[PDB]
Amino acid sequence: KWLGTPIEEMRRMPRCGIRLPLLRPSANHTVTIRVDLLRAGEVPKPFPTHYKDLWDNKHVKMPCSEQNLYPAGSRWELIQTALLNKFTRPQNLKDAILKYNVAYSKKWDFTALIDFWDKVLEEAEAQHLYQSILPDMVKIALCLPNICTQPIPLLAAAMNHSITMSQEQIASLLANAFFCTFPRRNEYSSYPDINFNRLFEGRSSRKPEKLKTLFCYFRRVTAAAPTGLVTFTRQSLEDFPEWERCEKPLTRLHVTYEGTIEENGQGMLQVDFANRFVGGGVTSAGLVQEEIRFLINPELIISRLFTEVLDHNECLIITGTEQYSEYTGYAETYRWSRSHEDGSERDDWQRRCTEIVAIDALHFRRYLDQFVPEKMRRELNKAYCGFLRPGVSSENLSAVATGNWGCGAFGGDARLKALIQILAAAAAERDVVYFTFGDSELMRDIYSMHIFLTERKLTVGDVYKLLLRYYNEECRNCSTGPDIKLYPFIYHAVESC
Ligand SMILES: Cn1c(=O)c2c(ncn2Cc2ccc(CC3C(=O)NC(=O)NC3=O)cc2)n(C)c1=O
Repeated sequence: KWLGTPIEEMRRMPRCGIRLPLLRPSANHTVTIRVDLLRAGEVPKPFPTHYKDLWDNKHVKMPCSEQNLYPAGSRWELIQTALLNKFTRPQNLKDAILKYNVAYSKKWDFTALIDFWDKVLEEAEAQHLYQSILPDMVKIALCLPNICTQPIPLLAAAMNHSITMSQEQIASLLANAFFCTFPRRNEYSSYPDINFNRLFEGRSSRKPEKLKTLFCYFRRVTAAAPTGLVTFTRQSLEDFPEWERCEKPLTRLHVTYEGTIEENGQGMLQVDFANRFVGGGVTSAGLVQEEIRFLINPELIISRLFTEVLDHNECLIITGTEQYSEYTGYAETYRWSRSHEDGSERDDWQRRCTEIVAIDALHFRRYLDQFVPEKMRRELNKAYCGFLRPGVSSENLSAVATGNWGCGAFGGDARLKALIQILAAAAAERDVVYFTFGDSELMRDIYSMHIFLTERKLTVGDVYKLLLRYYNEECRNCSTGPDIKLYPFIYHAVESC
């Protein structure tokens, strides 16, 4: 069921972790809670004590700002009046949300919300939804100015910057996104959507499963406030390796066709197969790896409030999100299963020991395009950025938990992408744990190539130069896919030398 290094020999957080420094705000680290009062098992206290507002192009525009206006009245006062009404039928909730979104009263479809409430839920489940969950969501949404008291900077392009906030603050913000209260988000063309209006549209059979997953989270965090923190870090590198000259050896590999990144990769650097707009279609139509992870760990979704579209040299690293739901299936078969009791330990900043990196692979309209050297180097550098932790010893780096990044809809070749990730992890001095989700032949193929290359002592540079040879000798002048596939080429090239 698995091959390579036993997964028990791979490094995992928290045990491999370095001692964290004292949490403190700085020019490159926004911290929205009182660090002097951070205590295990206690709800973090916001800093500052009273709400402070910034309404500009460098920060989130909060719905509770005095500058949030509507024809001139306070839009926040209007939001409060709209949402503080009894809901008893789904049209009530549609009408409430549109009271402060009048310009979208014809554009925004709520069919999936109406159908979930009227045509999917049983009567008692609907009753719990509108008598308990929705009012509790309103109340934490309207509590926003007492909870998120500090302006949140945008993580804009080329910024190296972290935001550390409480799970409770994220809950209040996500409740606002659900009720579609974020102004000017319906100057943000380079940011993902944040308001949930596209979750309410259409008749996809997966919308009830998305809604069940999110309401599971909203029921949990409004019933009992979570006590931990989450860190969002935008990382962009200015210097990338000279891959052809890299003399580093390959690291260890565990590869398996069973298990999942989230369950079996606990304490490891977990890859999110991201869209450059992070989260992809989580609050619209998509439901593959990235969207599933954003639904079962919804605190990931708030990255869309403040994370600008990723450039080629950038990633987003999120530490501390909690798993609230279990699921079955994938894509068209995804179903919400039950609530999840996250058993991850917390670090000395009270963050769950769960580290997720969003890295976006390229979309290849034509299969052979991905073997062009600039396109291979692009993917190597993206993965490297996602894996590198500058100034951390290899002993304190967990293994990378990943799989067929960019394959499927984006057209990536699984065997090439496996090799690219292996090279990037080697250069970042991390081991690899690779999940092939049922593809046992791919498991065997990746293991066999990895052991071949390691037993022959080939460096990262040795391998990269073979990839260039493959392009130049089998791809560049190809007429049709090439006659010879990548791994057969590599075997023949190395063995004949
Ligand atoms: C990353 N990862 C997986 O690869 C995975 C998985 N469970 C099964 N698989 C394998 C797999 C791969 C491709 C498709 C096709 C496809 C579709 O049929 N319909 C769409 O809409 N999109 C699509 O890509 C389905 C299934 N889990 C939990 C996971 O995390």
